Amino acid sequence: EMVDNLRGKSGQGYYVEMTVGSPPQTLNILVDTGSSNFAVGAAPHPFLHRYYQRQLSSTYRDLRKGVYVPYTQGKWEGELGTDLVSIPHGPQVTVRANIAAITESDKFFIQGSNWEGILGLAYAEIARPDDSLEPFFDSLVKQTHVPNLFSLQLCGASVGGSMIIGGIDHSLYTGSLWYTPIRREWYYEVIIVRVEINGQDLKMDCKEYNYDKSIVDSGTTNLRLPKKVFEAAVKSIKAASSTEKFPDGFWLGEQLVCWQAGTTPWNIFPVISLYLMGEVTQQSFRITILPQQYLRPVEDVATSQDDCYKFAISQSSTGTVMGAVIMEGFYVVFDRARKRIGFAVSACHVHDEFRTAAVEGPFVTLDMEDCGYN
Ligand SMILES: CCc1cn2c3c(cc(C(=O)N[C@@H](Cc4ccccc4)[C@H](O)CNCc4cccc(C(F)(F)F)c4)cc13)N(C)S(=O)(=O)CC2
Repeated sequence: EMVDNLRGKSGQGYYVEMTVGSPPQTLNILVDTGSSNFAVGAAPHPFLHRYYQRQLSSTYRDLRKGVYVPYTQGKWEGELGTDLVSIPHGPQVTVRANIAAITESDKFFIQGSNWEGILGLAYAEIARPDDSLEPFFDSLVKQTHVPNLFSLQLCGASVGGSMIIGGIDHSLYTGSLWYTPIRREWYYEVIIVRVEINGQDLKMDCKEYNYDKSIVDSGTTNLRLPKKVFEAAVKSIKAASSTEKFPDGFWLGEQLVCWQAGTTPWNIFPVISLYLMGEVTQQSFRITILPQQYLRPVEDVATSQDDCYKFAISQSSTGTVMGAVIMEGFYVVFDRARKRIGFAVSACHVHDEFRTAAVEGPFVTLDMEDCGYN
């Protein structure tokens, strides 16, 4: 019943069906582990197929307080209230939850996207206007018997996946689940201890990988890297792929790269390995990212004599973001109860006949350094 409860469009997030209000109003809601506010369109907008109509809900309560949330991409403002909320293809429960009713927005809603709101699944510490605004998942756990854990299987124009609330579905992964500690409960903050491209260590002090934090963020498309790390990674991927020369704009995500249909030279692009801090001192495991993940297909019938891609690795001034292109093809367990994130190869894993995405360990390092930036 919870399997295949996510849909989406490539590059535009993954969403789950929800209802708000009494009687229930059905909305599609983007699943975002990178923020902590539940917010829904609540006024007409050119890109909204539908919106929350507070006047039609008998259970709506105005909190008489406005709220503004600026993401990396897009921003919105709205009015806080509470109302009853369900998830038709999740646990059969009804929870009263905080809801920001979006009345104004800028570059938030996406033309043709199919979602009308966002579900911030991270912790209260980053909720706006402040941490007293209890996030949705906290309310769900407090009000029901749902275990304090959820798991995401994001699959690679239309895409799909599963959000399993309150548990782990073993049919969605193979091999072992490897856990990395949640360093601080605000974002889902983790620690990267090593980065390799084409098996070659980037050779930086490991704190650079976590400047100034590293997070797991289903609401962000790309792998985003601190400038120093980004520049080193791009240099190494360029070197690996030097049999072909792409315009500088491709590497900056400003331009597509296109090949005749069916002829994408996957083999010239390297595998990227991200080593995550283990649960035991100086131990780690790695997740390996194939080019089928970090070259994001851009669907466009106009260009359809070709396969065209955007480089889905980009620069960040706010730390590492392991976004959707990293999560796709892994089964990712947000084990809040035990303050850890689990990774396993998912049933929808990425692979060709030569290489496959992997989650593998353990690895040991002799270096005693804490890789946390703070
Ligand atoms: C999913 C649309 C999309 C496409 N991109 C990008 C993008 C960043 C976001 C992003 O900011 N995602 C938000 C949620 C979201 C926003 C707009 C549309 C859909 C989803 C995440 O919440 C960001 N998580 C970290 C963060 C940053 C600032 C403030 C907050 C907080 F906590 F909400 F205040 C969280 C979405 C997106 N990048 C700039 S990018 O490098 O991945 C390339 C393109």
